Amino acid sequence: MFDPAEKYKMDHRRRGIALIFNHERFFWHLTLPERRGTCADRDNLTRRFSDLGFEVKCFNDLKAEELLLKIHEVSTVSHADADCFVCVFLSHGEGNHIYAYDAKIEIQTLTGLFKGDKCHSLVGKPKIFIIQAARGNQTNITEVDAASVYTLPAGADFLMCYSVAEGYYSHRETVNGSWYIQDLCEMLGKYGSSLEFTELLTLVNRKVSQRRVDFCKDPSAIGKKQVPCFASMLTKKLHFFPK
Amino acid sequence: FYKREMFDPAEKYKMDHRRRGIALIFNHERFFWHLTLPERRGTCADRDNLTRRFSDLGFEVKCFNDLKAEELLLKIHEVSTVSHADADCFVCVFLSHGEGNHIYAYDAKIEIQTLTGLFKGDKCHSLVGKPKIFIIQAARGNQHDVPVIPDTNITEVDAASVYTLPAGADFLMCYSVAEGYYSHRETVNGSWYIQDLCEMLGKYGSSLEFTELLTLVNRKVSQRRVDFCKDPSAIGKKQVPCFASMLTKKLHFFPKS
Repeated sequence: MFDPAEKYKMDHRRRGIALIFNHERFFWHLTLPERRGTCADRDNLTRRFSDLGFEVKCFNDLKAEELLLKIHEVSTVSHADADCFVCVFLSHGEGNHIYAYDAKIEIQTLTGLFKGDKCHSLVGKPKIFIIQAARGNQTNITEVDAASVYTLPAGADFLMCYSVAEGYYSHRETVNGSWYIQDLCEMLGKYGSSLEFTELLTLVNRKVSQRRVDFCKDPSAIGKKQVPCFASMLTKKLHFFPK
Repeated sequence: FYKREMFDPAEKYKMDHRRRGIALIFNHERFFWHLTLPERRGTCADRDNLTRRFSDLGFEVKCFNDLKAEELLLKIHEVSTVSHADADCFVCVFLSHGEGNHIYAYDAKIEIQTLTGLFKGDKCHSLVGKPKIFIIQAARGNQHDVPVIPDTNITEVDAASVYTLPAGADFLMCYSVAEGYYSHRETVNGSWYIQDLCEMLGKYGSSLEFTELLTLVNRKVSQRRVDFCKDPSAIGKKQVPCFASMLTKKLHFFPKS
């Protein structure tokens, strides 16, 4: 019988794995600026997801090959005992690509590793990608980057979450971290274990979009609004109730 | 509370206005021969289905069939320049073929961003902070017809071709199909996506949070299979819809007082 309020079964032994790929520096040949404040983001995300029951694993400044290797490895182990899978990318990006330390990687090749055919044990389970990546511009300072990464979906039961949409600007405080991640972690901390996750993501939309850009320490950044977005191909309601 | 103040996890868009708003439907069944695009039989069923559903939700529905690009732009520019001060929200539906950032009018294609850009910010002040909902049934027209000018229920299968992009704060962009998948349309019953959308609207539209309803449509469509026995090039051409939300509050269509 069709249930209008059906929920993903979050009954399994483990919540699941949460991967964080953190990129603060890039090979000089790429000519990309450092991302000060990204370590605050990584730490913030680690605490939130960990409190949600996730097994969190972080990797700092991996080369492209090492990154592919690691995520392929994760995609080929069994997730039969897990509720879901989370993957977070903290870097710069361009169009369909995100930057590793030495080269860029296609987002689709990363998400494709978890598509039903390649990862049977995640079939029918939420696969959540959180992407903080924009165009690298070539005390607590706020750095403003233009949106650059296409806010695309990824397949059934995938949820793709983006820090910023085309036409808007991503912000990152060198001490406090990224606007998007801060607001995301805040909402996770307060409401993560009760609220339906796309409703929580909507709160993050509101929170970030309301951050005022009329008076900036840097007059260059005045009026450069930030609005996030998410592209959902989930098929059920997603909650992270305490296990 | 006794009165309200600070950040509320359950804040809803105010759906308190005199009118629900306008719902535009742009319906395209045929195309100028030079575009070499196939007809879209079944789209009129889609148009009628959507009209009854949105009308029951209180929308003022206006349909336009097979408009040329210039006429289309003119009409949507006209809607974007009137006052929506007495409206809760705005809905715009495209039923056509498309490619990348483009949707096809009768004689040419139009960039989606130029369409949505008309309702951004102070370009349309009276819709600022209000849900602006675009529903797009558009994919790649199978082009095994000629660049010359020339009753049963068949299911047509089209590859996803339109980028599933977002559009600005308080915009919700709804797509029949995502990249890598296929859109289906029955020549009599209409599009898989629109049928399931309309069925969920009818049954749940007037109480369910609209993105939660869209998620129901994701599940419904993703679970459909074509009859093998029956015509079977369609095996394994799965359809999975998606929506890109930049909404900032919960969206409901409770019956208006």
